[PDB]
Amino acid sequence: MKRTFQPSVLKRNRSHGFRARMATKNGRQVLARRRAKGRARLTVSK
Amino acid sequence: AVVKCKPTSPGRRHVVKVVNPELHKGKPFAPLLEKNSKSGGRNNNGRITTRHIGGGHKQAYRIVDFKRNKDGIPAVVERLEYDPNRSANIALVLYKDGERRYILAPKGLKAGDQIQSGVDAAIKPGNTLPMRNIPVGSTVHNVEMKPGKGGQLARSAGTYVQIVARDGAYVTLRLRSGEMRKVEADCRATLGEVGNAEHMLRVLGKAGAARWRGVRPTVRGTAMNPVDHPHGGGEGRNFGKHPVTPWGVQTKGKKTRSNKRTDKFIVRRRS
Amino acid sequence: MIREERLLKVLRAPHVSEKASTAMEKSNTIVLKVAKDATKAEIKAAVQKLFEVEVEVVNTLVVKGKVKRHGQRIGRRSDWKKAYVTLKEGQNLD
RNA sequence: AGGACCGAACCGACUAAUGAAAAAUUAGCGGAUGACUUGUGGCUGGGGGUGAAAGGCCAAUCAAACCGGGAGAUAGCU
RNA sequence: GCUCGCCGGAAGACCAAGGGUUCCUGUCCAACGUUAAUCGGGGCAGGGUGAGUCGACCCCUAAGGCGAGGCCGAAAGGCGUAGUCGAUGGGAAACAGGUUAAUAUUCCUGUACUUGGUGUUACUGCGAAGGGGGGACGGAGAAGGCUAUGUUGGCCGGGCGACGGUUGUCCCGGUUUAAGCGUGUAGGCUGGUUUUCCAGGCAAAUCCGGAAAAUCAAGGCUGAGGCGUGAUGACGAGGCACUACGGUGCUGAAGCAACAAAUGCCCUGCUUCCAGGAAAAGCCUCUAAGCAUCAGGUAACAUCAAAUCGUACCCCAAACCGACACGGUGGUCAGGUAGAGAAUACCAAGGCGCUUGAGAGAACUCGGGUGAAGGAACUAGGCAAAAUGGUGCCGUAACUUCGGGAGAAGGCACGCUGAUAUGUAGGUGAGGUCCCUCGCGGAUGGAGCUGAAAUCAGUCGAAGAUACCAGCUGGCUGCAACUGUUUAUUAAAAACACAGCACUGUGCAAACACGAAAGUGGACGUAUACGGUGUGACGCCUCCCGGUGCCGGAAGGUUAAUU
Repeated sequence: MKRTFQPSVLKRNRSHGFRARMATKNGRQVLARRRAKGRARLTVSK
Repeated sequence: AVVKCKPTSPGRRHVVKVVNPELHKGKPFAPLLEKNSKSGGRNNNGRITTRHIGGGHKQAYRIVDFKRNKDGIPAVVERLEYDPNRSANIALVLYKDGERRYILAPKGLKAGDQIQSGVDAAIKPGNTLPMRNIPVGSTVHNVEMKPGKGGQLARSAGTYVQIVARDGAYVTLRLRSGEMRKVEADCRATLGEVGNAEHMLRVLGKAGAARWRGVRPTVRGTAMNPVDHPHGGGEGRNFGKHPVTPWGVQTKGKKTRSNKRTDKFIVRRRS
Repeated sequence: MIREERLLKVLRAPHVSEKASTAMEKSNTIVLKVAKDATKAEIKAAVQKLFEVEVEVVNTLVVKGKVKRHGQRIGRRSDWKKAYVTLKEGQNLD
């Protein structure tokens, strides 16, 4: 059965990666929040 | 000519082709072509703005000349061509100076016919001249509304406009709808009827044909649930409401012209 | 023209292994560990100056670091660049 | 020629009996040059999308997704 | 190790995606592995991924994204021009053999190619953000020419049979060889060459386009395959020396022909159809500003250059998505016998026996087999099973929109052997002989090779479409015309859609829709068009305006802000 997650690296990056996040204000905010939290992996970026 | 297809399958039974042999069997004039990608009836916001558009065959855009400005140079008609972008047929013409253009093919036109734009040009089919120069009572097509703009009225397969009157700086056109309309007399117009007049006799004959013409299916409001359309819901087949668009506006009869800027030009509305 | 200083920095070590040995013996090709940033030309230059030996050609590759586990904690070894440097016929290297 | 016919791949899911499986199995079954199917990428965002329309589908979630917040909502009820 | 069994259009081989060391070696067996484990995709250590020509990067663009200014918007921000990004598409170049425990079009051996500079001598119009060409394109169909590949014969090497026969019309194996360079064929496209002029191609153009005129019927472009060379080489069945029983080193025969033949190539072709079928660069060409006897261009030749990143391994799976060593997953390769076939059966190459076994042979459950007599009596219902099942030929009703219905129904023939005919009809096609504008040419010729289908005669069996495979049929009737679509996961239908029909709106800055707006879709469309609504092929058809809507009217009554 075709399950929901069907990985594709480029797609992932474009969607969720650092640059995408940077591009918008909300993305930036998210990043900031993550930083505040103390996340080790700030984004999906490898 | 129209051709009723033999019923060798259902979905072919009710098909009627409109088969013109005089069209060019060949690749079109490639310099006048350009790309034309499909919308899916969706705007820049990405939302569907006009339902039921989608798919259909890839099509190039033939760059048709509706402005028709080669004044004084006589052109000769090379060939008639199928245009997928319109109900009419187009005609590749060749000016004496070596330029080619596509034009709407008018009714009588065929390969070898000479045509001409300009004030001086002969009042014959396919020739183009300002409506002050065109005799009253004549049938014209590809009619400009603003001088210099390009033909906007009567472009469709078997349409034409009657010049009913010329009163000073304006002329009154009897448009195909039945609307009588004032138009500046310096606006250009092509003599005769536009070509492909048996276009309306064609019958698609199956669902697939429609699809091929980029038309997705249309669901009836009454078949929906109330959350979707004003007509929706009802156990079994109900419909106890005045017909309306998907956005609640009356559909059987309610007029929607709001343009107060061009009310002056409309001599009489259609009926 | 590569700088002397740069050249010195380029070459990290000789690589000892069976394959390397074989290369040395049969094909006259030495297997070096080099700086990850070191391009082929630079490597060649280094070889020529620092080992005093004519170079035919340099093939490089990047070796990826193995992931290991020291007790409970996970940790990755570093990536590093390997270079097969083929010396010209008759060139004997100390 | 054909939204033509019989039929593998491929797409589906009418009948049947039966956790390996949070929808499968085996045996049969429908379509199979088309309104077909499929890979890659793209676009449409929550009273919003998309919908050959079943209130279907929108990350195992849908008569209004998920995450966080108002928030210790309110609970004549247990 | 020897048997046995299973897959073989896969359960084999090679990739993409995704994973990220799972690869190979040594070593260890606590845990992990549904048991044991000496084994492992487990633990620990070490090793392993080699590129000018494969892929990325790179040049070019599609959908789309971002977007200087700009337009718009309380703010945030939205849209968008110039531009700049974006492959899933276009763009230079490598093949064969050998090798590692583990890499190879990457190493080695041989033999190649490419496009850049730099320098040269030789020549002499070069030059783009511009012009033109080209690139550059659909579906279906039909062949014909080919090859991959296979079969048989020849050849070469080996064999003479654990049991009757087996020196022959006998048995086993092999019989392979690339890119490149040269040739330019089957075949496809197009008339060429020169001269003159011209409101066209944002300017110019010697280019393209258009007009004339002259003269020659062959000119050019394209093109699989073959042949030649590449190759006195490589590979080569197996023999022979050493042996850490893993292998290593030497050696090496023949290496042809015919027939069959793709869904691959010629073919981005041809024919045909309507639904009318990307873009931009590379590439070719034309000039402008310019420079002017300099640069630049093409000419060969020399030299230098091609960086960087990926390359292990899994990849229909025990390594990816499914919590698991548990269904899903795009592309490429496609041997034999039978067969229409990529179906099916048995096999090859290759890969596996599915990580608990051992007994026993109760009830009951699951999955199968057979069944006296009866044959739907079962049951809500013939549910399920049983049956039908192929090719050819004969034959086939109502009704019909004249296509259908129809594979209607129903029947007959079917193996093997011989003969017709030591193998026919056909297919292919070598020598020889003749012609010739000379070649991959044309004629004639028929050797050899291959080879159905039939008829007649015999013959075996209970049974010849013998297995696997492979329609059940007919009669009346509701609904929906039809093919389609639908509740992912209890509903596939009579529901939705549909061609068709009707009403209605909409004159273009269209109606309408998404947007505080700018704008965008509608549409680069223009009433034979577009939107909405209902109905739903085809046929025969299809009173009431009082109520509620809509349309038109505006005499009077009533009536807002305002005053």
